[PDB]
Amino acid sequence: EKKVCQGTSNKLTQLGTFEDHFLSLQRMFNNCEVVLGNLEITYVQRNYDLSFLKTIQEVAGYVLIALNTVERIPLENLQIIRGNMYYENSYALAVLSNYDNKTGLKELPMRNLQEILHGAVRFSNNPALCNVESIQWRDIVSSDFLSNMSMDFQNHLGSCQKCDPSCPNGSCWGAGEENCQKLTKIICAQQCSGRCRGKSPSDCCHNQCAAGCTGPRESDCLVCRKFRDEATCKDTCPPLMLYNPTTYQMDVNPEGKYSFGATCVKKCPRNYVVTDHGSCVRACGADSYEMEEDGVRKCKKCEGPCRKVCNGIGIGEFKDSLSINATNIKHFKNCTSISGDLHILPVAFRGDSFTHTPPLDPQELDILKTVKEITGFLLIQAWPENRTDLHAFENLEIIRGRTKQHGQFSLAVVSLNITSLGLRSLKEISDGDVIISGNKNLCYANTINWKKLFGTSGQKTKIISNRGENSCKATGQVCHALCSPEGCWGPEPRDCVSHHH
Amino acid sequence: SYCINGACAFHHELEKAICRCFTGYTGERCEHLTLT
Ligand SMILES: *[C@@H]1O[C@H](CO)[C@@H](O[C@@H]2O[C@H](CO)[C@@H](O[C@@H]3O[C@H](CO)[C@@H](O)[C@H](O)[C@@H]3O)[C@H](O)[C@H]2NC(C)=O)[C@H](O)[C@H]1NC(C)=O
Ligand SMILES: *[C@@H]1O[C@H](CO)[C@@H](O[C@@H]2O[C@H](CO)[C@@H](O[C@@H]3O[C@H](CO)[C@@H](O)[C@H](O)[C@@H]3O)[C@H](O)[C@H]2NC(C)=O)[C@H](O)[C@H]1NC(C)=O
Ligand SMILES: *[C@@H]1O[C@H](CO)[C@@H](O[C@@H]2O[C@H](CO)[C@@H](O)[C@H](O)[C@H]2NC(C)=O)[C@H](O)[C@H]1NC(C)=O
Repeated sequence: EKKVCQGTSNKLTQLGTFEDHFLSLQRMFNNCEVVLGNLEITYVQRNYDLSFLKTIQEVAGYVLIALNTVERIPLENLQIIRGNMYYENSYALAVLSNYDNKTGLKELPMRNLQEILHGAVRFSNNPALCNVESIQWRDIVSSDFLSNMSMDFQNHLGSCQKCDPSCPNGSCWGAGEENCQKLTKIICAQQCSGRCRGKSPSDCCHNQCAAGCTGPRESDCLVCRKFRDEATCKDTCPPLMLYNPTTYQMDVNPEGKYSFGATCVKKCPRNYVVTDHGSCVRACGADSYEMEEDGVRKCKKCEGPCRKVCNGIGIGEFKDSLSINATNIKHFKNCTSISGDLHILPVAFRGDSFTHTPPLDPQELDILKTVKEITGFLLIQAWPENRTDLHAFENLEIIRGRTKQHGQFSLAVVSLNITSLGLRSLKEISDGDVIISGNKNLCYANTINWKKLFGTSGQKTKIISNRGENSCKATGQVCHALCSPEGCWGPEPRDCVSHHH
Repeated sequence: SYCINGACAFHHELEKAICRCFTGYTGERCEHLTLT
């Protein structure tokens, strides 16, 4: 199997500084060959090195390359863009503005980009873009999308080299013979039902081949069109159940495999869970939740411990919303599991004129008292100074951290006015770092044995700049005498992590 | 009022308002506190 990453879903938003953004990009796509989500390259500057991108072979979602000023972006081996998710509802590849004068994004040598399964392409305002105006997109993009193609190439820099004469129709991704465009679709024969290796009908590729092939069989594809077995491309993974026509009954298939992205895998990897349709998801999120059945994670319908599943901020009906609001809070009524992330921001308590959102009444936070599970992360960057702890999450039991804040933190208590955390029911933080900082009145945070809550090896804690340990000792605000060395969420015996109430 | 903690600048080619956040803020509308 290939080395995989998740990608990003930030669009044209910047993180921190240029160095911070570049650190996030590099730390996300380091040695990534299969991007399960979207490949977003934004705000790469000056002489920043991007040669770690040469390992990327396929992207499932879209590829957004915009607002950069680096002269080179070496996506030299990006073979296919599956386009399972579009950008601005149209494009699977979007090379938007990338000029500073006329210098920046000159070489885009995507030599092996030959398939865009879904969506269109948009090149818009790239003065230094050099050899992309020469590419025939009829070979790469499906015909169904050739109407939505918004190609723009008006070059102000005018310093671009000429294509190699060996490139057919002068079509090259960059200068040189290696940068010639490889036509594997529009230079085929009428007998070829898909891609091909050459003009003769003997060079047709298998139907399950995408972006060309090396032989005629289904184990010779460059990249599979649908699903990849160990070595064979298939239209579907081996089903988990097979129809028995003698007993008229669905039997268990011993060679069944779940769908992990575009591969067929005997077992869903960590931080993923099977569904009822035989596909690995990052987290159950419709009307289901995670269960340990047959010693394996499964998505089971909301019954028993689960009472109601609700979307987190950012997706679902809470999509394009920034935090929990006077209008958001009501829909969180009696939810027990959050399918996604949780955001609490100062704009929630100050209100927002741009969204016609009045201030959030603090008492309404009590609605979250039924939440016992969060698949994503919990981010609290604002809290009623009147309150002394996180009493809204008194019964919160587990944070899975399937989606993490900036790809790192699954819990983030920042700049609150609380004195204790009060997470009495919290018992598991599956994956993701924990940061607790700026809470100048918070005391017992450093007492907790966070290793007892972590499930994944390597999870870090950044608990700094709260209230001094000696300052809380000289005030009696310490863990109760009934507590255990594992720490406490507050001063009460019900706040101990062990020997609790 | 769009950029909560940042300066607003319009990209007319993208037709989008980009918020350049301040010393310790981040996000699309500069609504998130920077996490170290
Ligand atoms: C507080 O919570 C409310 C309700 O969840 C948030 O209202 C939501 O605001 C977004 C902002 O755009 C609305 O998104 C929609 O996007 C499409 C495409 O951009 C646009 O055509 C729509 O006109 C609308 O802008 C969303 O519909 C809206 N949801 C509502 C009103 O129920 C609000 O944003 C939150 N406050 C903050 C500061 O985040
Ligand atoms: C932000 O958090 C701080 C720390 O909790 C809040 O200060 C606290 O305010 C309460 C009043 O709501 C103080 O309690 C009072 O203490 C005096 C003795 O000094 C007592 O005689 C009163 O009957 C009452 O119990 C508490 O001492 C104080 N904490 C301190 C000084 O460390 C603060 O109010 C919060 N911010 C806002 C805007 O409310
Ligand atoms: C990206 O991966 C490379 C290796 O694939 C990392 O490079 C290593 O970095 C550490 C940090 O000093 C060195 O001690 C090693 O010697 C480096 N080389 C190897 C072969 O391990 C790099 O740090 C990674 N970068 C990020 C941001 O994750």
